This record gives sequence, C-alpha cells and structure tokens, in this order.
Amino acid sequence: KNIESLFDYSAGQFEFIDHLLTMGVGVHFAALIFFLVVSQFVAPKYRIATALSCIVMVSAGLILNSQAVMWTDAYAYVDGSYQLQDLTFSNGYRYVNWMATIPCLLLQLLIVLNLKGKELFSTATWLILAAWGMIITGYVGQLYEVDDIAQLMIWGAVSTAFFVVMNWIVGTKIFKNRATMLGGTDSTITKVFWLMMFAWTLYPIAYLVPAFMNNADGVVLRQLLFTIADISSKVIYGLMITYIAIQQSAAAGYVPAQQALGRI
Ligand SMILES: *C/C=C(C)/C=C/C=C(C)/C=C/C1=C(C)CCCC1(C)C
Ligand SMILES: CCCCCCCC/C=C\CCCCCCCC(=O)O
Ligand SMILES: [Cl-]
Ligand SMILES: [Cl-]
Repeated sequence: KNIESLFDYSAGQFEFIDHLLTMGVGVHFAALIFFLVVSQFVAPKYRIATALSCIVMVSAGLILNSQAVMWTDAYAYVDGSYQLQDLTFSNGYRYVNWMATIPCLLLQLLIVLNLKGKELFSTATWLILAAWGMIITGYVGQLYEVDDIAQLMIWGAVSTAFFVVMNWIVGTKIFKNRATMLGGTDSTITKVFWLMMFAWTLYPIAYLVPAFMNNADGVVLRQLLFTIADISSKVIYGLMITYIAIQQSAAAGYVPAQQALGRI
C-alpha cells in the first residue's frame, strides 16, 4: 500500500537510504548520552524536560533502527538492482511512534514554559488530543498513497486542521508565557517556536511525496526529509529545550546549573 513497494532500487538509492537511517540512529543515541550527563545540572522543576529528551532519543533512535533493519530485510540485490523480497517496508510504523514521541516533545516545552498544576494538565491534554487527531488521520491517509491519492489528500487536509490548531495552542502558550522565563530564555523560546514550525512542517511535505514525486527518487527524497525533520524536531529542539532548562535553573539559583555554565 506504500509507494516504496512499487519500485526496484539502484545500489546507490538503496545504500543511501540505509546510510540515512543508520546515521539517524547514531545521532539520536549520541545525543542521548549528552542529555543524560547534563541532566544533573538541571533544577528539579525542569529536570523532567531533559529526561523527556532522553526518552525521545531512544524512541526515535529505535524507530530509525527498526526502519533500517526492515529496509535491509525487505530488499535483496537481484539481477542488478535491489528488489522486494518476502518481508515488507513501510513508513506506517513512524506514525505509530509519533503517538508517543510528539506528546513527549510537547510536554517538555510546557515544562520550560513554567506551566504548572491545572494549566499544565489541561494544556497537555488538549495538545495531546490535537496531536493524536493529526497523527491518526494522517496514518489513515497514507494507507491510500498508492491506491487513492484523492483520499490521501482529503485525510491530509483533516490532519492539517489538527496540525494548525495544535500549533496555535503551542504559539499561544509560548508567546503568553514568554514573560515568565528567566535568564534571557524569553528570547530563546521564541526561536524554539519557529524551529517547531519549520521542522514539523517537513512531515506533511514528506506525506505528499507520493502525489508530486511517485518514483524511486521520491522514496529517497521522503527519507531525506524525515532525516532533516527528525534531527531538527528532536535533537536540535531537545538541545534548545535543555539549554533553556539549564539557563532558567541557574537564574533560579540552582548551583550545579550555575557551576556548569561557569565552566563554559
Ligand atoms: C519527531 C516527529 C515529529 C515531530 C513528527 C511530526 C509529525 C507531523 C507534524 C505530521 C503532520 C502531518 C500532517 C500535518 C498532514 C499529513 C499527515 C501528517 C501526520 C504527516
Ligand atoms: C539538520 C540537517 C541534517 C541533514 C541530514 C542529511 C545529511 C545527508 C544529506 C544528503 C546529501 C545529498 C546526498 C546526494 C544524494 C544522491 C542521490 C542518490 O544517490 O540517490
Ligand atoms: Cl527546582
Ligand atoms: Cl519518532
């Protein structure tokens, strides 16, 4: 049901996609160790924001690892090209993983925005419901990326509605709570918003690839877009969230944070 299954791949195409996924694994698990070691310099009220980056690194790293092995399982070099065998490859498992990873990305944002208690629980709940609506409708949509492009487009429009509303909740909370933030991170959090708008928008572009580039090179392009998007939305994002957490920790008087920033 996926466009990947439609084509044979050149050695170059096949190996490049393998390398993209493998590099993806390496970057996320390398970042994992960084987040782990810097977590001790985060104040208790923000430390979970850095823990969530560890959780996202392993979750994302595992899905990329799984995709890479699925890729090599599904294709074998036969008569001069990589051809589909008995096992299958699908990006559908990425969508399932987003059900977990996107709530984690959203939660760590709410934490460094200094949301607490009732507002935190209510905002997270609405955000996660919007996100799940987006992911589920998008998942249904990509079931038709070969059979019914029109249906892909309509489910995509519904998903985009959830996306836009989710982004509005995010922006509203960011620009409202920006003033509460310490150590100059009121400025930093503004860049985080724009990073999210940029990086998360790469995913619907990848979703539309079967509509505007239904060939083997389109398959490469989509994996390339996912790679840019994953690294930006999880790793670069996580680094900014952790920076914000440490900076606010230091400004709040947490001595390990002050000491850590002092060494650099
Ligand atoms: C780490 C993974 C992330 C941040 C994934 C984000 C995914 C999206 C923003 C997906 C958006 C979609 C649309 C807005 C329309 C087409 C269907 C989706 C689900 C690909
Ligand atoms: C934050 C951005 C992270 C970027 C990650 C992607 C790094 C590698 C990017 C690709 C370089 C272009 C490779 C040339 C493609 C050759 C075409 C092919 O062989 O199929
Ligand atoms: Cl604290
Ligand atoms: Cl993920």
